[PDB]
Amino acid sequence: KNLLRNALVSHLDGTTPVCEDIGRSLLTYGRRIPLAEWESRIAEVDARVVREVCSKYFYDQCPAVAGFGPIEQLPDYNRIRSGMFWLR
Amino acid sequence: RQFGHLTRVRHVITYSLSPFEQRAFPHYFSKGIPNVLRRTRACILRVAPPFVAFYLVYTWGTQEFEKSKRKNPAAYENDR
Repeated sequence: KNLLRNALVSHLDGTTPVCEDIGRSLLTYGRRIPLAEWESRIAEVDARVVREVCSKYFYDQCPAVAGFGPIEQLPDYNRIRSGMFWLR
Repeated sequence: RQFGHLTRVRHVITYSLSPFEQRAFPHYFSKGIPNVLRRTRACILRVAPPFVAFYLVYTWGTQEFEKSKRKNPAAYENDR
């Protein structure tokens, strides 16, 4: 959370990042989101939320993989897909 | 001998797909039975004729064994 808290305030420093944030926000989110609203959603997140959300998007899901270079060792997709869930 | 130390491969691209995303038996009877037949036509001429020749020698040899087992007309005939 604190890394992300610091990331938001670090990024919106100078005019160009804030002007980007506005222009992007209105195209994507529809409105500009205040830093207080962001903080409300960060403070909302605790350990259970991270687990419920990470497990939702990652656990037992086929991932899109892209390899470029000396990639003879790059694991087989079945082995990567086997790694996308656990032994449990 | 490990993944990473096998050999030098360059400029190749391998497109793959997740087994959950794709089918297990894609066009099995559709494309397969012709491919199976093609493979059979390729090999048959090399593979079969020795086994045919075995079958000929087999049946003949068993036939000729049964002929030789049985009686013969020169066994004391025209000889009282």
